[PDB]
This record gives sequence, C-alpha cells and structure tokens, in this order.
Amino acid sequence: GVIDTSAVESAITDGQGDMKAIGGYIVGALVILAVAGLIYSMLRKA
Amino acid sequence: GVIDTSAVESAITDGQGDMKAIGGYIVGALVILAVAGLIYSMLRKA
Amino acid sequence: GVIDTSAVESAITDGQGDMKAIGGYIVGALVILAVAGLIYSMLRKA
Amino acid sequence: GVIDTSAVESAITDGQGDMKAIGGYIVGALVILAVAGLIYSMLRKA
Amino acid sequence: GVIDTSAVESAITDGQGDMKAIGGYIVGALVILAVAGLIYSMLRKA
Amino acid sequence: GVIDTSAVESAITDGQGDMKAIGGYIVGALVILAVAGLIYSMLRKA
Amino acid sequence: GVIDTSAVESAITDGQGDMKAIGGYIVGALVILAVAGLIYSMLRKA
Amino acid sequence: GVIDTSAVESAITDGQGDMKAIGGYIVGALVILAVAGLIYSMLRKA
Amino acid sequence: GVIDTSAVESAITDGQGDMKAIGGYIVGALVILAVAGLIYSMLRKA
Amino acid sequence: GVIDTSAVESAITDGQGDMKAIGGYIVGALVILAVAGLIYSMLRKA
Amino acid sequence: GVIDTSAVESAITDGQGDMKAIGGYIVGALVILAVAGLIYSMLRKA
Amino acid sequence: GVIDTSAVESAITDGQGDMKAIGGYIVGALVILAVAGLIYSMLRKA
Amino acid sequence: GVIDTSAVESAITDGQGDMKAIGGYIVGALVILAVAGLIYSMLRKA
Amino acid sequence: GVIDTSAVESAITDGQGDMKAIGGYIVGALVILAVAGLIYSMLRKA
Amino acid sequence: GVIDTSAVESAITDGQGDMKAIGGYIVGALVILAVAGLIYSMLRKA
Amino acid sequence: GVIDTSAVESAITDGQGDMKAIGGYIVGALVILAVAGLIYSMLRKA
Amino acid sequence: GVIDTSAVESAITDGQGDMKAIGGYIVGALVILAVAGLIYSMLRKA
Amino acid sequence: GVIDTSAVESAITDGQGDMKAIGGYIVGALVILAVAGLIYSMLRKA
Amino acid sequence: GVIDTSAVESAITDGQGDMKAIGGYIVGALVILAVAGLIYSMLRKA
Amino acid sequence: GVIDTSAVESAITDGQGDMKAIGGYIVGALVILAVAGLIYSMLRKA
Amino acid sequence: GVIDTSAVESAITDGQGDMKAIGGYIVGALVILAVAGLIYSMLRKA
Amino acid sequence: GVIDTSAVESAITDGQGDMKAIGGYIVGALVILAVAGLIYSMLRKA
Amino acid sequence: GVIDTSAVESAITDGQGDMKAIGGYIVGALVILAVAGLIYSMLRKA
Amino acid sequence: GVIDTSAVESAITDGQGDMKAIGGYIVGALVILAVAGLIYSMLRKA
Amino acid sequence: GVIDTSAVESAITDGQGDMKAIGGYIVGALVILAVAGLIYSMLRKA
Amino acid sequence: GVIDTSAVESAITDGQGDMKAIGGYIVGALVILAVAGLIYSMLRKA
Amino acid sequence: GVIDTSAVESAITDGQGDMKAIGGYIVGALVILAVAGLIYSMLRKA
Amino acid sequence: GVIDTSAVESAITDGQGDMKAIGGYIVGALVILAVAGLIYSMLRKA
Amino acid sequence: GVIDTSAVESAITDGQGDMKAIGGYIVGALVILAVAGLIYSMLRKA
Amino acid sequence: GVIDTSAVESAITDGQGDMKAIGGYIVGALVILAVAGLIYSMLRKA
Amino acid sequence: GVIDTSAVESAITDGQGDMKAIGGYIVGALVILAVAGLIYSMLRKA
Amino acid sequence: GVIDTSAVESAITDGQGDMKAIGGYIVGALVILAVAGLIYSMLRKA
Amino acid sequence: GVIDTSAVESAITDGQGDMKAIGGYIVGALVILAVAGLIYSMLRKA
Amino acid sequence: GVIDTSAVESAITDGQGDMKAIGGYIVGALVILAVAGLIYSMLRKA
Amino acid sequence: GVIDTSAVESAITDGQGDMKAIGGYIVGALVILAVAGLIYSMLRKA
Repeated sequence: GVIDTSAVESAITDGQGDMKAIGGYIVGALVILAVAGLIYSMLRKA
Repeated sequence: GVIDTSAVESAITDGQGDMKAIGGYIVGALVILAVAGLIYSMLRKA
Repeated sequence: GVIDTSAVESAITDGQGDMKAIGGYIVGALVILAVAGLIYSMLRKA
Repeated sequence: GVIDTSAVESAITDGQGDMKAIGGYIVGALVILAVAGLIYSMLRKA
Repeated sequence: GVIDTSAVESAITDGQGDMKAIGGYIVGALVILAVAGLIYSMLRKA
Repeated sequence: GVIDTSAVESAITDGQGDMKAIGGYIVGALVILAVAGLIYSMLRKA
Repeated sequence: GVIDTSAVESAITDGQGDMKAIGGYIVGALVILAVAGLIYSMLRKA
Repeated sequence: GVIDTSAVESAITDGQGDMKAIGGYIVGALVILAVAGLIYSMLRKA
Repeated sequence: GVIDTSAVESAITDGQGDMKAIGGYIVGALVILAVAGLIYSMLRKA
Repeated sequence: GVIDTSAVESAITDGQGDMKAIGGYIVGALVILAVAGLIYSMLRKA
Repeated sequence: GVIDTSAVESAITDGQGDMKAIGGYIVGALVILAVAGLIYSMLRKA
Repeated sequence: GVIDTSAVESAITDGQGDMKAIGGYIVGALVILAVAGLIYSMLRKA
Repeated sequence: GVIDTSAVESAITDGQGDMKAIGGYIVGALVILAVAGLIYSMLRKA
Repeated sequence: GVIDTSAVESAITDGQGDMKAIGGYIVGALVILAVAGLIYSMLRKA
Repeated sequence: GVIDTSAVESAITDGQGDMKAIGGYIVGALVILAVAGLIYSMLRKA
Repeated sequence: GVIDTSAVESAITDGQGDMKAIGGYIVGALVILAVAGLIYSMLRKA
Repeated sequence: GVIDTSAVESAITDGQGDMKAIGGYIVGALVILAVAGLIYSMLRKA
Repeated sequence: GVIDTSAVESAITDGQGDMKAIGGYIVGALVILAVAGLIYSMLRKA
Repeated sequence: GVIDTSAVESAITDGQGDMKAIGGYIVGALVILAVAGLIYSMLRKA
Repeated sequence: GVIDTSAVESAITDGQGDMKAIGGYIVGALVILAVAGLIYSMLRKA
Repeated sequence: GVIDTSAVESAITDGQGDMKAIGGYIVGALVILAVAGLIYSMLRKA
Repeated sequence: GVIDTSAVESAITDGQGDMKAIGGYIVGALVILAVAGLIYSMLRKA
Repeated sequence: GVIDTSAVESAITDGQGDMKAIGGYIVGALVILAVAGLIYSMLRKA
Repeated sequence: GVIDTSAVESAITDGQGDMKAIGGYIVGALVILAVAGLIYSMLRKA
Repeated sequence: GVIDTSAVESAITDGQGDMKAIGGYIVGALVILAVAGLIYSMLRKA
Repeated sequence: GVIDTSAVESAITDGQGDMKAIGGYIVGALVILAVAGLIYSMLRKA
Repeated sequence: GVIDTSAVESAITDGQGDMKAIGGYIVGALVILAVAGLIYSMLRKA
Repeated sequence: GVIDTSAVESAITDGQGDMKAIGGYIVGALVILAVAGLIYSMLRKA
Repeated sequence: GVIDTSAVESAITDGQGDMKAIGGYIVGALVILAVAGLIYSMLRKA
Repeated sequence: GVIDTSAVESAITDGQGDMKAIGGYIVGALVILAVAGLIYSMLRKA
Repeated sequence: GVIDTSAVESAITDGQGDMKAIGGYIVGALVILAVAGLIYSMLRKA
Repeated sequence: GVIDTSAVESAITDGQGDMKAIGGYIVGALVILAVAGLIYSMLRKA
Repeated sequence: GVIDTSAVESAITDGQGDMKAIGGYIVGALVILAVAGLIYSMLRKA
Repeated sequence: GVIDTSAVESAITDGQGDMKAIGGYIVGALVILAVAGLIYSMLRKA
Repeated sequence: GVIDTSAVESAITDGQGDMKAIGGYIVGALVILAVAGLIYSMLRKA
C-alpha cells in the first residue's frame, strides 16, 4: 500500500543512518591500530 | 436482487479496506527484519 | 470483466512503482556498506 | 443451443485476452525484483 | 469483520515489538564478536 | 506473453547497463588503493 | 480435444522459447559481474 | 533503478575522495620515517 | 450399453494420449529452467 | 514419458557441455593472474 | 480393479526408472562444477 | 534498532580503549629493545 | 508470544556471556605468541 | 443456534490457547540453534 | 486437543534436548581446529 | 420423536469423542516430523 | 464406529513408528555430510 | 441384505489391498528423489 | 506401509554409502592442495 | 529421535578424532620447515 | 543456452585481455622501484 | 545412483590428476626464483 | 551450551600450554646462535 | 563517512607528531656516540 | 569494463610518475652522504 | 571418513619427506657461500 | 578440464621463461656493482 | 574483554621484564670483549 | 596522490638540508684532528 | 595436540643439536685465521 | 606478460648503464686520494 | 599513544644517560694508554 | 609432487654449481690484490 | 617464558665464560711478541 | 636435516683445509721480506 511503503523509507533511513555511524565508528579503531603501528616502526628503525 | 447486491460491494469494500491495512501493516514488520539485517552485516564486516 | 481488469494494471503499477523505489532505496544502504568498506582497507594497508 | 454457445467463445476470448495481459503485466514487476537484485550483488561484491 | 481486524494490528504490534528487540539484542553479540576481533589484531601486530 | 517478455530484456539491459558502470567505477577506488600502495614502498625502500 | 491440445504445444513452444531467451539473457549480467570481479583481484594483487 | 544507481557513484566518489586523502596523508608519516632515517646514517658515518 | 462403453475407452485413450504428450512437453521447459540454472552457478563460482 | 525424458539428457549434455567450457575458460584468466604474480616477486626480490 | 492397478506399478517403475537417471545425470554436471572448482584454488594458491 | 545500536558505540569505545592501551604498552618493550641496542654500540665502538 | 520471547534474551545472554569469555580467552594465547615474539628479537639483536 | 455458537468461541480459545504455546515453544529451539550458532563463529574467528 | 498438545511440548523438549547436545558437541571439533591453529602460528613464527 | 432424537446426541458424542482423539493423535505424528526437522537444521548448520 | 476408530490409532502408530525411523535415519546421512565437512576445513587450514 | 453386504467388505479389502501397495510403491520414487538429493549436496559442499 | 518403508533404509544406505565415498574422495584432492602448499613455502624460505 | 542422535556423537567423535590427527600431523611438517630454518641462519651467520 | 554462453567467452576474453594489461603495467612500476634500488646501493658502496 | 556416482570418482581423479600437475609445475618457477636468489647473494658477498 | 563451552577453555589451556613451551623452546636455539656468535667476534678481534 | 574520516587525519597527526619527536630524540643519542667517538681518536693519535 | 580499465593505466602512470621522482630524489641525499664521506677520508689521510 | 583420512597421512609423509630433502639440499648451497666466504678473508688478511 | 589445464602449463612456461631472464638479467647489474667494488679496493690499497 | 585485556599487560610486563634482563646480560659479554680489547693494545704498544 | 607526493620532496629537502650541514660540520672536527696532528710532527722532528 | 607437540621438541633438539655443532665447527676455521695472523706479525716485526 | 617484461630489460639497462657510470666516476675521486697520497710520502721522505 | 610515547623519551634519556657515561669512561683507559705512551718515548730518547 | 620435487634438486645443483664457480672466481681477484700488495711492501722496505 | 629465559643466562654465562678465556689466552701470544721485541732492541743497541 | 648437516662439516673441512694452506703459504713471502731485510742491515752497517 502507498502509505505503508512510505513508512519503509523511514526505517531504511535509520538503517543507513545507523550504518554510516557504526562503520565510520569502527575506523576510529583502525586508525589507532595504524598509528600505533608507525611508532613500532620508528623504534625498530632507530 | 438489485438492492441486495448493492450491499455486496459494501462489505467487499471493507474486505479490501481491511486487507490493504493488514498486509500493509505486516510489511512494517518485514522492514524491521530487513534493517536489523543490514547492521548484522556492518558488524560482520568491520 | 473488462473494466474490472483495467483496474488491475492500476494497482500493479503501484506494485512496480513501490518496488523500484524500495529496492532501489535499499542499495543506498549497500553503498554505505561498500564505501565504509574500502577505507577499512586503506587503513589496514598504510 | 448453437447460437448461445457461440457467445461462449466470445467471453472466453476476453478471459484469455485478460489473462495474457494480467500475467504478462505481473512479470513487469518480477523483472524489477530481479534486476534490483543483481545490483545488490555488485555492491556486495566490490 | 471490522472489530476483529482491529485486534490484528494489536498482535502484529507485538510481532514488530518483539522483533526490534530480539534482532537488536542479537547485535549485542556481534559487537562482542567484532571488538574481541580488533584486539586479536593488535596482538598479531605488535 | 511475447510482448511482455520483450520488455524483460529492456530492464535487464539496464541491469547490465548499471552493473558495468558500478563495478567498473569501484575499480577507480582500487587503483587509488594500489598506487598509494607503491609509494608507501618507495619510501620504505629509500 | 485433439485439435485443442495441439494448440497447447504451440504456446508451450513460446514458453520454452521465451525462457531460453530470458535465462540466457540474465547470464549476460553474471559474466559482467564475474569479469569485473577478476580485475578487482588484479589490483588487490599488484 | 536508474536514479538509485546514480546515487551510487556519488558515495563512491567520496570513497575514492576519502581514500586519496587518507593514504596520501599516511605517506606524510613515512617521509618523516625516511628522512629521520638518513640523519641516523650521517652520524653513524662521521 | 456394451457397444457404447467400448467407445469410452476410445476417447479415454486420447485422454491419456494427450496427457503423456502435454505433461511430457512441459518438462521440455523445466530442463531449460534447470540447465540455464547450472550456468548461473558456474559464473557465481568463477 | 520415456521419449520426453530422453530429450532431458540432451539439454543436460549441453549444460555440462557449456560448463566444462566456461569454468575451464575462467582458469585461462587465473593463470594470467598467477604468472603476472611471480614476476612481481622476481622484481621485489632483485 | 486388480488388473488395472497392476498397470500402475508399471508406469511407476518408469517413473523411478526415469528419475534415478535424470537426477543421477544432473550430478554429472555438479562434479564438473566441483572439479573445475579445485583448480581455481590451485591457481589462487600458487 | 536505535537504542540497540547506541550500545554498539559503547563496546567499540572499549575496543579502541583497550587498543590504545595494548599497542601503546607494547612500545614500552620496543624502547627497551632500542636502548639496550645503543649501548651494544657504544661498547662495539670503544 | 511475549513470555516465549522473554526466554530468548535469556539464552542470548549466555550467548554473549560465552562469547566474551571464549574470545577473551583466546587472546590469552595471542599474548603468549606476542611476548615469546619479542625475546626472539632480543636474541637476534644481541 | 445462539447457545451452540457460544460453545464455538470456547474451543477456539483453546485453539489459540494451544497455538501461542506450541509456536512459542518452538522458538525455544530456534534460539538454541541461534546461540550455538554464534559460538561456532567465535571459534572460526579466533 | 488439550492432552494431545501437552505431548507436543514433550517431544519438543527432546528436540531442544538433542540440539543443545549436537551443536554443543560440534564445537568440541571447532576448538580442536582452533588450537591446532595457534601452534601452526608459533612454528611459522619461530 | 423426542426420545429418538435424544439418542442422536449420544452417537454424536462418540462422533466428537472419536474426533478429538483421531485428530489429536495425528499431531503426535506432526511433532515427530517437526522435531526430526530441527536436527536436520543443526547438522546443516554445524 | 468405536471399534473401527480403535484400528485408526493402530496404523497411525505405524505412521509415527515409520517416521521416527526414516527421519532419524536420514540424519545418519547429514552427519556424514557434516563431519566430512570439518576435515575439508582442517586441510584448507594447514 | 446380509449376504450382499458381506461381499462389500470383500472388494473393500482389495481397495485397501491396492492402496497400501500403490501409495507404498510411490514412496519408492520419493526415496530416489531424496537420496539423489543428498549427493547434490555433497558435491555443492566439496 | 511397513514393507515399503523397509526399502527406504535400503536406498538411504546407498545414500550414506555414496556420500562417505565422494566426500572422502574429495579430500584426496585437498591434501594434494595442502602438501603442494608446504613445498611452495620451503622454496620461499630457502 | 533419541537413538538416532546418539549415533551423531559417534561420527562426530571420529570427526574430532580425525582432526586432532591430521592437524597435529601437519605440524610435523612445520617443525621441519622451522628447524631447517635455523641452520640456514647459522650458516648466514658464520 | 548455446548462443548465450558463446557471449560468455567474449567478455571473459576482455577479462583476460584487461588483466594481462593491468598486471603487466604494474610491473612497469616495480622495475622503477628495483632499478632506483640498485643505485641506492652504488652510492652506499662508494 | 550407484553407476552415476562411480562417474564422480572419475572426474575427481582428473581433478587431483590436474592438480598434482599444476601445483607441482608452479614449483618449477619457485626454484628458479630461489636459485637466482643465491647468486644475488654470492655477488653481494664477494 | 554452557557445559560445552567450559570444555573450550580446557583445550585452549593446552593451546597456550603448548605454546609457551614450543616458543620458549625455540629460544633455546637462538641463544646457541647468539653465543656462538660472540666467540666468532673474539677471534675476529684477537 | 566524511566526518569519521576527518578524525583519521587527527590521529595521524599525532602519529607524525610522535614520530618526528621519537626519531629526532634518538639522534640525540647518536651524536653522543659520534662525539665520544672523535675523542677516542684524539687520544689514539697523540 | 574497457573504459574503466583505461582509467587504470592513467593513475598507474602517476604511480610510476611519482616513483621515479621520489626514489630519484632520495639519491640526491645519498650522494651528499657519499661525497661528505670522501673528504672525511682526505683529512684522516693527510 | 576413516579410510580416506588414513590416505592423508600418506601424502603428508611425502610432504615432510620432500621438505627435509629440499631445505636440507639448500644448505648445501649456503655452506658453499660460507666457506668461499672464509677464504675471501684469508686473502684480505695476508 | 583437461584441455583447459594444458593451456596452464603454457603460460606458466612463460612465467618461468620470463623469470630466468629477469632475475638473471639483474645479476648483470650486481657484477657491475661487485667489480667496480674491487677497484675501489685497489686504490684504497696503493 | 576488559578483564581479558588486563591479563595482557601482565605477560607483556614479563616480556619487558625478560628483555631488560637478557639484553642487559648480553652487554656483560661485550664489555669482556671491549676490555680484553684494550690490553691487546697496550701490548701492541709497548 | 600528486599533492601528497609534492610534500615528500619538501621534507626530503630538509633531509639533504640537514645532512650537508651535519656532515660538513663533522669535518670541522677532523681538521682540528689533522692540524693538531702536524704540530705533533714538528716537535717530534726538531 | 599434546602427543604431536611432543614430537616438536624432538626435532628442535636436533635443530640446536646441529647448531652447536656447525657454529662451533666454524670457529675451528676462525682460529686458523687468527693464529696464522699472529705469525704474519712476528715476521713483520723481526 | 611477454611485451611487459621486455620493457623490464630496458630500465634494467639504464640501471647498469647508470651504475657503471656512477661507480666508475667515484674512482675518479679515489685516485685523487691515492696520488695526493704518494706526494705526502715523498716529502715525509726527503 | 601520547602518554605511551612520553615514556619513550624517558628510557631514551637513560640510553643517552648511560652512553655519555660508558664512552666517557672508556677514554679514562685511552689516556692511560696515551700517557704510558709518552714515557716509553722519554726513555727511548735519553 | 614427487617427480616435481626431483626437478628441484636439479636447478639447485646449478645453483651450487654456479656458486662454487663465481665465488671461487672472485678470489682470483683477491690474490691479485694480495700479491700486488706484498711488492708495495718490498719497495717501501728497500 | 620465564623458565625458558632463565636458561638464556646460562648459555650466556658460557659465552662470557669462554670469552674471558679465549681473549685472555690470545694475550699470552702478544706478550711473547712484545718481549721477543725488546731483545731485538737490546741487540740493535749494543 | 641430520644427513644434510653432516655434509656441512665436510666442506668446512676444506674451508679450514684451504686456509691453513693459503695463510701458511703467504708467510713464505713474509720471510723472504724479512731475511732480505737483515742483509739490507748488514750492508748499512759495514
């Protein structure tokens, strides 16, 4: 039904709305991994 | 009878009137299924 | 009946009309998944 | 009666005439389902 | 029947009401999977 | 129905038409990954 | 009836006639998926 | 859907748009590693 | 009547005679479905 | 029906006949991947 | 009728007689899928 | 679900919260490696 | 059913309850890997 | 009859009364399936 | 029937009773996989 | 006749008396189907 | 009839009696599938 | 008539006598379907 | 039927009888993959 | 079925019974890799 | 379908046709890495 | 089917038959890598 | 399952129990390398 | 995500911010090595 | 896709285009090291 | 399968059987490197 | 497929065919390094 | 997990705890080298 | 990335910019060594 | 596996067992270098 | 790829082409060192 | 991590703190060499 | 594979076969250095 | 591991234990050089 | 490998076997230097 389907987009908004958030928030943790990684290499080096 | 049959359309209106509603309302539940489904995949991912 | 069946195409239009929309709108969420996915790989990388 | 039965074929023509139409028109909606389906898979993929 | 169908929405509310809950509650477990997963990678790393 | 099925190829054209595009467009991002990757190695090197 | 059933094979010819076409035409889209897939792997590689 | 897929390129632009940035920005750190590395060698030397 | 019933077997022969044909002829279409189906899987695969 | 089923093997022959071909032909592309891969390693090496 | 039912087993023999054949013959195609599948993995590997 | 996803950030906080710690704590050990390394070189020297 | 679904959370508690445990307990083994790894490097060094 | 039909609701109460029970009780078994399922994934993981 | 349905729970008990067992017992095999897996990594390492 | 009809209820009691039994007893067999069904799924799973 | 219906339970006993057997016996084959499945994974692994 | 009705049981014996046979004999064909079905799954698997 | 079902176990024996064989025989190929894999690593090594 | 499921543990015993063996036996080969590896380093050294 | 599958080889030609190119073209960059690498060593040397 | 499955081993023979070959043949290339590698070290040396 | 997971820790104990051992035991060999290394330097020296 | 990636540069700033520091600070120690080295040579000399 | 892959060469041009530059530019620094090195030796000498 | 897995050890024997050989045989070449290395030092010396 | 795999050896020939060449050709450059190296030592000497 | 990660620091303490020890203990041997070295020079001298 | 790499030259300028300085500045100390050295010889002389 | 890992120590014994030997045996050659070196100095001297 | 590898020799020509030059050109500076060295000795002498 | 890196400077302080000490302390021994050296020359002289 | 590995020894023979040659041939040049060195000392002497 | 590292000190004791010995024992030979040197000077003298 | 390492001692025998020879043979030339040196002094003398 028309009205019914409108409500679909709605929750699907949240869907994408929650996803840009979660996935983006995971990167916060990969950077930490990454940087902590370049120091490991400065010490190995000098 | 003419009059009698008119009354048919009437309840059949409800019929369709109740159906667009119920079936449409079930989708409300399939979207929840669907979205809760894409998050499961963001986590699996990151 | 002829007239009656015409009305069929009508709601079936909505049907397809609602479907190109919903399914297309779901992709909006798969791209988010996808892109958030390539960054995960730039960090893993550098 | 002969004449009477001729009139049968007539409405039965419509019958088939309305059916090739409706059923064929439903496919219009299954293709949409199908294609929207292969994109879902390009994104999952890349 | 009108009254009868009203009662439909009701239990269907629970339906969606129980689903947002369960599915959402499962994620609680995927995050645990996910995080326990990034540590595995800090150790592999350093 | 014949006519009906013709319309199938049509949307399936888009299907492939959208796919060569999307998937091809994703590579645009893998090259960036790749090249940014060879520099990382020139620096590691010298 | 004999004559009547002959006409069956006829439309069933179309049936198979439309199916070898559609299904075969879908593959056109899976190859695109496939090939676009091996490049993704050349870049990942080098 | 056509319109829907257009929106794909969009976020994929960001994808590549964020990647040239991040990966390029990581090099900023590898050069520091590199140069700090040639001095270590001037001192070892003289 | 004896003679009358003999004529029964006759048309019933056609009956079975038309049925082995039609049903057998439908399979012609299920194989097409089936095979077109295994290719879909070779591509998914490689 | 006997005759009808014979025709099954036929198209199923093609099925396997097309599959040994496609899948075998995909390998043609994996070898290219593979070899181009060992050179990458001779250069990394010397 | 006794005699009549005997004739049942007969065609049902074919039934099973055609089925062990068809289904068994389909496997011929799944093995091809399978083996072509392990090579894909030797190349990925070396 | 909204509420459910909030709880995601939470554990992901720990994730990053545990990672800055572990990885940072590993460096404590690389410095020891490093310094113990420069003495080795003072003795080699004088 | 309401009551029935309550019992869901319960076992799902265990689920997460067993997972934080197992995954956390695996790390116990990655640290051993890690540390035994830094000694290998002190010896290589001196 | 009025009285007679009253007795209908009665057994239909049981009907629903037995169904919320059985179906709800089946879930007890799907959760077990589900949870036993997330552990399988913690081990695959670490 | 009331009595009849009681007997349902019974076998459904076994159902869950057999499932916690089987699935739990499969893990016994995934741990073996897992541990045998960390040794592979100690050797690769030293 | 009054007396005569009384005897009706009697056998109709058996009727319902035999039916709650038979139908209830058939379920005994559907549960077996059902449970044997969830195990099939634990194995498919692990 | 009373006596007649008793005989019902009888064959229905067989029914369930044959079903616990068949379905249970099928599992014998799913375990084989399952186990042969974990070895495939030990080899993939080491 | 008494004698006449005795003869009823007789042919009804055949009835059941032919039915246990036919229906039982059909299963012969469902097993073939079933088993040919588990192999399809061993190949899909390995 | 009793006799009929006995014949079930029979073909199901083959089923499992063919499966232990096929799946076991596939491993023959995974070992080859595996071993050819450890040599690749002796050469990479020395 | 109870009895049927008992037989599950049985083959699953083999499963784990074959796995501790295979995986353990692979290590036999990684040690060879490892040791042959430390000699390579004594020679490089002296 | 025969014709349909022919078209497969076609795009798969491109696939390999694009891959020999890309991968080969990446080497162009590894040689640059390599040579720029031997000069670094002539200077270190003299 | 028995006969059908025999044919399985057959192609699986090729499978392993082609794999010992390919993988073994790849080593031919790793030795070249390896040896060309020890000369690089004689020159570096003297 | 609770009990089942307890058994996890168990084998994971061995895991770590075997790892502290192996990795620690490898060092036994690196010291030999190391010391044999300082003598090489006393002789070079005097 | 845009916002998310901004935060990347941030920690990567620290990364480089910590590296110019550490590596630069190590030189402080190489100069000490160096100078203490030229005195050793004045004494050797006079 | 053809067009898409063309764009690959493009960025890969930059890749090599940036690499000949960087690596070549590093040498600028090794010469400085080198020459400053021969003077150190003229003074040591006279 | 039991028998099937026995055959595993077999090829894994070769695996280790080929590895002790290859790796051991490589040392033959490192000794040559080594000795040719001590002469270089006798000449440098006298 | 047999034919398909033959074509594997082919490109793998090139692989080794290109590798003996490249790696061998790199040595051409290490000798130059080496010899230019012994002159440096004749001058240092006299 | 929080608790789990605490245990990380612990073994990492040992790690550093064992390293300051080993590396420091190696110096004990470099001093011996060093001093035994200055006497060699007093004798060369007088 | 183009812009990113430009920034490389920059810090590499410093690199060479700091090196001509340091190494040149060390000579300041070798001259002192040298001259203080010729006086030692005038006194030895007269 | 316990037993499996025991066998590890074994070959690792050889490892160290072969290393004390080789490295120790190399010294045999450094002494020759050394002594032949002190005579060179007696002659230079007298 | 054949063509691609040809281009390898090319840049490797430069490699050697630049090396004979640089290294040879460094000698120009060692002779200056050398000769300026023999005069130092004529003066010391007379 | 910021805090973590601070701790770096700390131990690096010791590093330099131990080095100025050791190297400076070695000179104590070179002076002894030196002076004991000028007396040798007063006696040679008178 | 057995046969495949035999071919390993072969090229490894060349490896050692080329190495005894090259390294031995380099000595030819160190002797020249050496002898030309003793004459330098006869002239210095007389 | 704690225990494992203890064993390190042990062999390192030998290390220093063998070094004080060897180096000290070499001096035995430098004194001989030295004294035999002062006699050469008594004879030159008288 | 045991056997493999035995072969080590072998070539190392030559190593020492060639060294006692070469170095000893060089002395032959230092004596000539030495004696030719004492005559120079008899003539200077008388």
